Formats: sequence, C-alpha cells, structure tokens
Amino acid sequence: PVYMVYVSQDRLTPSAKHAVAKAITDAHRGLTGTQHFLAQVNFQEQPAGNVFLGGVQQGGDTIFVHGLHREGRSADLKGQLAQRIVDDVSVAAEIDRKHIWVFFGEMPAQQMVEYGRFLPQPGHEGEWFDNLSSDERAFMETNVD
Amino acid sequence: PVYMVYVSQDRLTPSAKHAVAKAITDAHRGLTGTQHFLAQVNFQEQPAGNVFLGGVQQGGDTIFVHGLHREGRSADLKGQLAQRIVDDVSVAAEIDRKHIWVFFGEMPAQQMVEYGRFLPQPGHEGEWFDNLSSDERAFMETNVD
Amino acid sequence: PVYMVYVSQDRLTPSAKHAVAKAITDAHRGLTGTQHFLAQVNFQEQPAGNVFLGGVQQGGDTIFVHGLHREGRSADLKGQLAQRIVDDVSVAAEIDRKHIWVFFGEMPAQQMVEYGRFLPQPGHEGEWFDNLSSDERAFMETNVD
Repeated sequence: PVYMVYVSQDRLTPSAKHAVAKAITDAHRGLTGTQHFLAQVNFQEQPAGNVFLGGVQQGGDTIFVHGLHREGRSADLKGQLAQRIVDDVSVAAEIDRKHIWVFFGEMPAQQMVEYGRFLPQPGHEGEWFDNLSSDERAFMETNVD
Repeated sequence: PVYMVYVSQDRLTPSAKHAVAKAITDAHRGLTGTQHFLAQVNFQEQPAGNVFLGGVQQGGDTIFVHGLHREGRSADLKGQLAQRIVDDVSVAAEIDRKHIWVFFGEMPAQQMVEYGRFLPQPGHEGEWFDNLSSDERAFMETNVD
Repeated sequence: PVYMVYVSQDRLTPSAKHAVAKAITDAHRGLTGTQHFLAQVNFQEQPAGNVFLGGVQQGGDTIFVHGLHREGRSADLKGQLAQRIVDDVSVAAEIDRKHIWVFFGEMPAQQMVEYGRFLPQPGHEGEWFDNLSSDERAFMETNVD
C-alpha cells in the first residue's frame, strides 16, 4: 500500500516521523499480513495554516492519512486497520485522536505497481515475493525495520 | 470530506486561501447538508513550473481540486457540486475557469475516519453528531466559519 | 488524466522533469488516444528522507506515480499503460525501475473536470473537442509538446 500522510511542516521531528511510519507499517503488517517492505509511508509536509476545517484555518496539529490499498479486504478488517492507525499514530506523534483523519481508497492490484512490479492479490504475497528475481528480493529485504 | 487543493507557491495569498476554502466548504454544505466542520480543505503548494500540460511546462495559475467523498450520492448531485466548485473557486481566486480541474473520488463511509471517528452514511450526520462525546461536539463546533 | 508524481527535492533536474512529463504524456496519448493537452503531470517535491519503506527512511530516489483516470478502459490497456510509464519514466529519469511505483485510480467521467469543462467518455474526445469554443480550443492547442 501507499500511505500519504499530510502534516504541518516541522510538527514532527525526524524521530516522530520514524515512529509514526513504523506505527502505520506495523499496523498494516499485523492486520493484513503484507510484508513490511511493501508498505510505503510518504510524508507530505506543508506550511501550517494551509489546512482549513469548516473554513476555520488550523494551527499545525492536523494529520491526514490517505491510504491506497489493493481491493479485496473486508469492511471489517479495514475498519480495524483504520482504528489501529488512529490509536497508534496518536501515540507515536503525541497528538490527540481528535486531530487524526484517515481515508482508505482501493484499486485493482492489476493496475498497481510497486518496486516496478505488478502487485498480487491480497492473499498471495509469499508466492509473489518468492518468484521475484534475486536482486529484487535483495533490494526489498533491506526495507524492513 | 477532504479537498486536496494543488496550487503554485505564492499564487494564493492567505486571504485568497481563506476565500477559496470558504467557497469550497460553502458549496459542499449547501449541496449536501454535511455540517460545516466535517469538510477539510488542504492546500498543497509547489514551486511554479511543477505542472505540465501536454508536456508543456506551466506558469503559476493551474488549480487542481481532488475531492475525497463518501459514496452514495447521485451523479446529478455530484455534477452540480463540481460545477459550483469551479464557479466559486474561479471567483474567489480571480482565476479563469480554464485553469481549474476538479476530480471527485468516492469511498465507503465505513473506511473514512474524521476527528478520530468513523463517518456515517451521507444523509445521517445529524444523529451521528448528536451521539458523540460532549468534548468531541465541543471541539467540532469550533471549526465553523 | 492527472498524474501526481511524488519525488524528492533536487532529485530531477528541470530537464529531467520535462523528459518525465513528456514520457508519461506520450504514453497516455499513444495508448488511449486522449489528446496531449488533456494530460496533466503534477510534480510534488518533498525533502529527502520523507519516504519510508517498511519503516526504513529512504534516500531520495523512489518515484511514486498516482494516475487519476476516467473509468471504462480494459484491465489489459491499464496494465500496458502502467508498464509503459514504468519503462519510459525509468529511462527518462535515468532511475532504476525498482524505485518506480505506479497506482491507477479511476472515477466516472461525469465527476471529472478539465479546463473548466466536464470530460467525455474515453473515446468521444474528438466530438468533444469539436464542440468547444474557439478560445478554449486555442488555449488547449497551446499545450502540446
């Protein structure tokens, strides 16, 4: 999956960024079974004051998580993943839950590419990884914390 | 909902940003009944020359709106909404309608979380808002303009 | 279509941005028939180390391409399109494919707006251009490379 995380510039230190990204990555892995290295967290930082709620300009506490996933998972599983991302990002950023928005969008895996390769269906991460070439597997393995 | 608003850096002044956020939030609340405080506008500024049309680099005047909605509204409604957003953003930004692009994407409300809570179906935000923790109503109420 | 391209600041020179936008645009045109000037490439830059893969901060190499299309094309065509953007962006940015990620999302054309007009269905672009005003046609014609 890709998680776009929109935050206010300098609201998260490098450490907080690391922690929030490990929080989402672990949640995704623990609930879906997708390998760690298939989960991308991409921080989009903007100047604080670039976020309006009901027209009211915000300080710098709002986090928006747009998660882009393969289709095929249940409403239930996705609900549990969204709630775990709320809880865990709240703890990682030290930001109260009222500031956290999370949207999940899904697409057919056949129109989804990661590391230059088309993704498999959600059950099939193991076979797929096993059939990649050697150097591709090697590159992927180093993106695990 | 969330409206991602991609603009060139230093194209919209803070007052023009406020104006545009208003125009959008007004459009959404007017045409859907969704309470003012559930609509985020999130400005994403890039340096001019980061937008290409047909391979031709642009100046600083393109505006692209990406609206992220709950599923369940009619296409007639959605067309009316996209048209009003074009009109009112064109006026509030003093930008010609030929520079404005607007895409709506939709998701099940069961996988959309705002203020740390799961969103209702599009007609039912009243009873959703009533049944909430007193402090959550209190915070939500402040983000209205 | 709108292709959102998430890259790191300093990664692509101006000349490389041009070459990448050109390759994406020529791929979309050559495989779907949509006129050049309808294709937007929007580069979003963030400082290096904003991307995490599997919880491990990356340098500045990864390229994420989020293409927003209208519905109604085959999975065969979308697979060819994604693979060709991978190949032509890898060549044009002189980046290895293992850094390239590509997601296609689709929406009904009735909720999509380019140059302030509503898009047609994917093969009716000719009649659609032939019912636009003179000045709109001229403005769109200047966006061809």
